[PDB]
Amino acid sequence: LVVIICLSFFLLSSWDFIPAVYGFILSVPDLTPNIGLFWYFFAEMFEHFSLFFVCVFQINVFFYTIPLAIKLKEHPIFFMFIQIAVIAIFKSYPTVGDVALYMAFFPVWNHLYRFLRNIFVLTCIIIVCSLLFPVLWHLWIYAGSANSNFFYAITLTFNVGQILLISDYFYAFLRREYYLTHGL
Amino acid sequence: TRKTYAIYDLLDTAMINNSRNLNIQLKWKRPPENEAPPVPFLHAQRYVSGYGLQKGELSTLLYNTHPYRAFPVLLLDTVPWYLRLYVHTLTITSKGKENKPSYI
Amino acid sequence: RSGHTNNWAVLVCTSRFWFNYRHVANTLSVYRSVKRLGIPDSHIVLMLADDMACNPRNPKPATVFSHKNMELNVYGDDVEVDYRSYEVTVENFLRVLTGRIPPSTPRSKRLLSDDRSNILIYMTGHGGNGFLKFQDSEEITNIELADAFEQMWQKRRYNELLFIIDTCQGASMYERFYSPNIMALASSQVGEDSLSHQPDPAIGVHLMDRYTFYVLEFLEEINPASQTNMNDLFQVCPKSLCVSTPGHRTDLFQRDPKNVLITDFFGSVRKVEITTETIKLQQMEPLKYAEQLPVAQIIHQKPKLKDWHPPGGFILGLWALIIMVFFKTYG
Ligand SMILES: CCCCCC/C=C\C=C/CCCCCCCC(=O)O[C@H](COC(=O)CCCCCCCCCCCCCCC)COP(=O)(O)O[C@@H]1[C@H](OC(=O)CCCCCCCCCCCCCCC)[C@H](O)[C@@H](O)[C@H](O)[C@H]1O[C@H]1O[C@H](CO)[C@@H](O[C@H]2O[C@H](CO)[C@@H](O)[C@H](O)[C@@H]2OP(=O)(O)OCCN)[C@H](O)[C@H]1N
Ligand SMILES: CC(C)CCC[C@@H](C)[C@H]1CC[C@H]2[C@@H]3CC=C4C[C@@H](OC(=O)CCC(=O)O)CC[C@]4(C)[C@H]3CC[C@]12C
Ligand SMILES: CC(C)CCC[C@@H](C)[C@H]1CC[C@H]2[C@@H]3CC=C4C[C@@H](OC(=O)CCC(=O)O)CC[C@]4(C)[C@H]3CC[C@]12C
Ligand SMILES: CC(C)CCC[C@@H](C)[C@H]1CC[C@H]2[C@@H]3CC=C4C[C@@H](OC(=O)CCC(=O)O)CC[C@]4(C)[C@H]3CC[C@]12C
Ligand SMILES: CC(C)CCC[C@@H](C)[C@H]1CC[C@H]2[C@@H]3CC=C4C[C@@H](O)CC[C@]4(C)[C@H]3CC[C@]12C
Ligand SMILES: *[C@@H]1O[C@H](CO)[C@@H](O)[C@H](O)[C@H]1NC(C)=O
Ligand SMILES: [Ca+2]
Repeated sequence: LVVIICLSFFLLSSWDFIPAVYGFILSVPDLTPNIGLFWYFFAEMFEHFSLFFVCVFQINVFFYTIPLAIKLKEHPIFFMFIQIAVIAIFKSYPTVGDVALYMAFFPVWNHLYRFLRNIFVLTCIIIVCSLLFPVLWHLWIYAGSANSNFFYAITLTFNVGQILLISDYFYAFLRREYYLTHGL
Repeated sequence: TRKTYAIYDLLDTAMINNSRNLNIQLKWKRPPENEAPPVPFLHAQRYVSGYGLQKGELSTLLYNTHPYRAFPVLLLDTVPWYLRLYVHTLTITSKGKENKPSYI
Repeated sequence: RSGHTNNWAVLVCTSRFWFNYRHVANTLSVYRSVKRLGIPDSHIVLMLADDMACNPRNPKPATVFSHKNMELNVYGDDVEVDYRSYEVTVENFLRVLTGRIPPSTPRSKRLLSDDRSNILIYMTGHGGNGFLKFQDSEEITNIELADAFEQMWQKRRYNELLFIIDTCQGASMYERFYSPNIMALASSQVGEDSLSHQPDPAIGVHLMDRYTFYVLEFLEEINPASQTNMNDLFQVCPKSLCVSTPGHRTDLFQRDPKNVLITDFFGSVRKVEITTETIKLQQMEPLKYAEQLPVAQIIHQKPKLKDWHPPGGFILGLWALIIMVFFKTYG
């Protein structure tokens, strides 16, 4: 890391890239809509509590590493998969390209299908929200017949579905381990 | 342009006295289509292009109506911070060809 | 028998748009009266939230009328406004009252009263039971106003004060007052909460409210040398000409209203002293104008544009680093 940063200094002989990139990621100044959880929250914020809330919502990403490493000490790759999903869900400026990476891992874990519950509804909900993003964007921005509450509701539903799906996979993993050790 | 003016001198006591004031009268109507003065050598317009609430364009039109002479102009624009501009999209075209500014 | 030596006035309109013509008309009528009776324009702080005289919708530009006969223009030829449409807010009004104003504010926009000053305050707008609304976004409550007046009294920034409000349920706004020497008047009581609507045809809007109309009619007969007391403004606009009932609170005030003149609060009558004393006194290069648009100098004031290229040291560093890494895993 040190060598890369020092080398980056000498392209333009300035340290200005650093606040422009990492400060932008950490402070969330731009309020452009996305599929995340930050933009509408910080466009509708009381100025007294903004610092506290930004600190909480960026600690949330780094929060889970330690207990997950305590529980999943003998299974590092499943741990990696969960961590990547968490990063994709709770980052400041998320995109579907970040979402695709952990979805690429689902075939590795599909031997856990018998212990999965409520997989069908979650898949259907994610699929529906994906199509509902562009239609409501159009109705808000070009037709003028809708407002930002529709779009905010769709983002909320999408994130909730993602969280439920990840929790289901984690539960199935633990259940299979229990049955392996103690008997079916 | 050669222009002719009529002068009323208010300090002259032939013009204005204690017993008589001044009221000037002038006959003028819009001249016929013929005999109307020609348009000025320079005028301009400005408008916004596009529709929606996401992206758009700002356009300016500059006219040179002189028959045979070209002359330079200096243009100053100020835009608020909320309308974020992309300077790699700036284009200046005259008669369908690109015009390269001397100073920017 | 008053004992004051100067007069001030703060008149505020807290409405918006063009269909709220009435509030601005009321404020203009008050301004016309107080100027006619003697208060100078430097001792009046006038706040108007919107412009109705030069609004492009006005069929008669630069005029504001009180009656449909159009015989009295209350905007007038001579007028000065301190706070414009976007500087009228609850916060600025409270700053003006309490003196906690930004340091760079000019003299004309601040209230510089003292122990020997009588002050008149008038307000109008859309209100409810215990609040008055500024534009549509914010409101001021009766508690805050009662606190600001005590702040003014503790520093001795007035001698006597008169407060008048023209709103629906306006009596709620003077219920919490607790400072000495304040007299308050209102147009309607707490129950009374509807408003009239009779638009004028030629102009297109409702012109003026009833109570201020009768109050301005009683101030049009009063002259600089008048002997009218404050007991005659307590009998104006009886429920029969208005449809609501005016109120007054005069238990915080020390003098009898039968001995308080109208011009003590609406005019400026000076105390004069003849002076009879005197102090003995013993008996080569010419200058030039700038050039507009010098083309060659403008062209040469900037260095020419060359395309950007990465510095060579950065390239050397990159490739040295990469090959140094490659020589570990391979050799
Ligand atoms: C599946 C599990 C889901 C997990 C969590 C759920 C998340 C999303 C799902 C459902 C929604 C819940 C959260 C939604 C809250 C915000 C969204 C909203 O309700 O707004 C409405 C959006 O419409 C929709 O929600 C549905 C449309 C499509 C979305 C589908 C939903 C998801 C589908 C995905 C999957 C489907 C199938 C899949 C299965 C296969 C738009 O309505 P509107 O704007 O008119 O109304 C608002 C507003 O209404 C509300 O928000 C409701 C309040 C509570 C909602 C929360 C729900 C409770 C629990 C939900 C249970 C879900 C399950 C969870 C368990 C798992 C609100 O009431 C008003 O406050 C708001 O303002 C109002 O807007 C309008 O109202 C005012 C009056 O018109 C106006 O105010 C102005 O005017 C006034 C003058 O009178 C003034 O006084 C005001 O000052 C003001 O200012 P003004 O002067 O006018 O200035 C104007 C300048 N522009 C507002 O202007 C006006 N906009
Ligand atoms: C490798 C990781 C673990 C940290 C070590 C990297 C350092 C070589 C870098 C990372 C961040 C850098 C800092 C980021 C920002 C600034 C502010 C900067 O202040 C300015 O002058 C900025 C604005 C201006 O130029 O006026 C001075 C350099 C400094 C301290 C930088 C010094 C070099 C630092 C410590
Ligand atoms: C892997 C471990 C060992 C270190 C990883 C690097 C980070 C700890 C460093 C690298 C660059 C740093 C940033 C470089 C520049 C700035 C800008 C500096 O000032 C700002 O402009 C803050 C933003 C704002 O308040 O608007 C505040 C800290 C911050 C975000 C730094 C926070 C810490 C960062 C992310
Ligand atoms: C392993 C390292 C990254 C530490 C563990 C994560 C958190 C304990 C720290 C690390 C970086 C911190 C962030 C670095 C920079 C900022 C920007 C900072 O922005 C400002 O102060 C500007 C004004 C404002 O927006 O309130 C708010 C806190 C925040 C998000 C910090 C919140 C707490 C964070 C996430
Ligand atoms: C050490 C790491 C791994 C975990 C500790 C949490 C750190 C990163 C977080 C937690 C609380 C944060 C602080 C909370 C609030 C403020 C006030 C203001 O000045 C902005 C930065 C500052 C001072 C934050 C700096 C970063 C901070 C100290
Ligand atoms: C202006 O007044 C003077 C003095 O009465 C008079 O002689 C003169 O004729 C008047 N104006 C004219 C007509 O010149
Ligand atoms: Ca003034």
